[PDB]
Amino acid sequence: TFGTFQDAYLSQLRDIYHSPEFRNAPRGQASRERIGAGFRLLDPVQRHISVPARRANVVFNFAEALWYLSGSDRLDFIQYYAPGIAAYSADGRTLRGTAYGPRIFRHPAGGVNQWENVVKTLTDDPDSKRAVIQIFDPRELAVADNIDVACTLALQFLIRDGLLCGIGYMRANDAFRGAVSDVFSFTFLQEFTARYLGLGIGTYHHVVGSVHIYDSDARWAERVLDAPGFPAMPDGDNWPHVRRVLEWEERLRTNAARLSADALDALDLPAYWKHVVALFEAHRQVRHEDTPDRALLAALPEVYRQSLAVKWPGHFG
Amino acid sequence: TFGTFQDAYLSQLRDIYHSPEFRNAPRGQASRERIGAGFRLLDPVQRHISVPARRANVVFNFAEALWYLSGSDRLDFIQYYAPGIAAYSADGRTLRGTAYGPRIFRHPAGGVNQWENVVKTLTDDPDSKRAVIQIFDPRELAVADNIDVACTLALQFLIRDGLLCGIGYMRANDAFRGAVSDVFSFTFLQEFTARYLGLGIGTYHHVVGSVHIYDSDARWAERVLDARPGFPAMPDGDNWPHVRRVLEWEERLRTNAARLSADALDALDLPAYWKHVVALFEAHRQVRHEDTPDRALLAALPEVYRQSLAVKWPGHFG
Ligand SMILES: Nc1ccn([C@H]2C[C@H](O)[C@@H](COP(=O)(O)O)O2)c(=O)n1
Ligand SMILES: Nc1ccn([C@H]2C[C@H](O)[C@@H](COP(=O)(O)O)O2)c(=O)n1
Repeated sequence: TFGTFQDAYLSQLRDIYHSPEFRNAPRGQASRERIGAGFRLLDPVQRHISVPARRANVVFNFAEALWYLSGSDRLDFIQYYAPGIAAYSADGRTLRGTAYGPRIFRHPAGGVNQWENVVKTLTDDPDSKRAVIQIFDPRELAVADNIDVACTLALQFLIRDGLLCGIGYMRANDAFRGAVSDVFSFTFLQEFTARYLGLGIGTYHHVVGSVHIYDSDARWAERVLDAPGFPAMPDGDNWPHVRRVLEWEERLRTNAARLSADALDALDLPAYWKHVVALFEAHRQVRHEDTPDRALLAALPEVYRQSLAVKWPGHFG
Repeated sequence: TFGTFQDAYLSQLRDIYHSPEFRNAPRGQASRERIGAGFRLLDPVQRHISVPARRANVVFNFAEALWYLSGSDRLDFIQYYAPGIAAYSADGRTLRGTAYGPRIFRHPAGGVNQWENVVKTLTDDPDSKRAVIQIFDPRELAVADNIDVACTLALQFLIRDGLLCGIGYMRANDAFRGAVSDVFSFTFLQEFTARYLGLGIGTYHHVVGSVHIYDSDARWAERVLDARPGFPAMPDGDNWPHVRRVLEWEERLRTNAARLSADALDALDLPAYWKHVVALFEAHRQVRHEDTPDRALLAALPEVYRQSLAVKWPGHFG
């Protein structure tokens, strides 16, 4: 049990690095590995890694979480924030097991919007043990040479003593890279759903079949091992805000618009979501080679400024 | 970490009974509960509960595991061994979330035989992290007033250092009743799959979202807490031919379309391990169809099974 994700993350990284249960090479990928490993977080809103050597990218973090909320499988959205993700796209335009959005809101087993059913299940029966969003699908194993099979099995939500608890079940998790964004996204969905339900935040449990560090990540992982609060999302239904943020996300990503510090403050959005749009504008400055905006940076929560300053030190450091 | 399931079971039962995190009533069923709980078994073949006060039913245990291997959703098969299971059948003929058989071998998502795909996945890539049997289905929460929603999410198998390890992921588990037969069946499937693959047995990991004791079981649960012969190993190799023959006898004995004396059972053309399983079904047929109990049958069984039968049906085998 850990207070914040960062303590859990580093503890697990050290466990696998120094006392791996196995060294093997699934699909030819040499790894250190522990089996059946997990942790409990007391404060899931504190979901970020702030160790500078890790260079956690808070823009990618929100982009991935919002890509899920959009229900999209499209590669162009997410590859803008992480170009290497295209290696898991077989068709050059969509992702499969990596795209949790359609698994959540239109799962290929029946076209089901599972988030809606979870919300209704917990409204009719607050004590329910059934409020599960399934991610994995039985047909992913049916064809050989699938380059992108979902590694998350399911996400569960439970209301306990007025608080929404979350549990993520995964068959496998890259403990150095994937875990950072997976825990971010799952606790983001937990918090988003809690706000929608009008509840506080309970614990988050992460449970993983194979948790591993790729040998190709060892040097960076060693660097990380040798080495301010995350803001709370506003109460209530955040779907209207998410829709407006996604409109700005696409306009900024394609460089079809840009937002000054004053334009960002004038957005018709809660402050929390204004900061997310500001992160997309900062990212647009990087990607499309526009002037880094000192005023934008100064108005962000300190957690976000630090992430930006360490990730792109030439722009925001 | 525990050596055998019985140690894990009693430890967990004590945890939930004396130190529950929550007390609540999902779907109106008052319960003691802990969230996010599990254990590891170093020797999953030792999968049985022998505490006499528990009255663990080894006939049901094998029946449920073999019901799964048969791929069946039929209620008549399984309610014969556990009459109360009929409470979860909406149509009086089939089970839904309780019937893991069809989930394993012809899952509602595409009719996929996932056991074959897992075996093929692990044959092409022994180190695979993808060898998962999905149980739960997204449409189950869309059924209004669904009385039988799968509580197992998935089962995973991994070949690690020549041993087949298994992991059961559940969203919820009844720690008094369901855990006994779920861990039995899952470790049974693990061993069965390990024999087929020519591997030894590794650890079994059980991970559960809501682990709970229903208030209506509290009295029985403390009797168990207030209170060995070893479980036999399944034979090496592909056990599907034996399973097919055992399922033929299971159906004839359950419908009283056949019966076998102790000497007839000993002479069956089956490995000893499976002959004992057929003998358990013949003994159960003697109970449920009111035939003469065969004490000679009882004497030839492994002691673990003898104890189970003697405690469960003392008038017949006690
Ligand atoms: N959201 C994601 C997507 C992928 N992975 C990592 C863990 C998997 O082990 C690996 C995919 O390889 P495989 O399918 O062989 O497990 O990617 C992860 O940790 N989180
Ligand atoms: N193979 C099974 C089937 C059912 N259950 C128990 C756990 C569930 O919590 C409960 C079903 O109720 P619910 O759907 O509300 O969780 O039955 C179990 O432990 N193992």
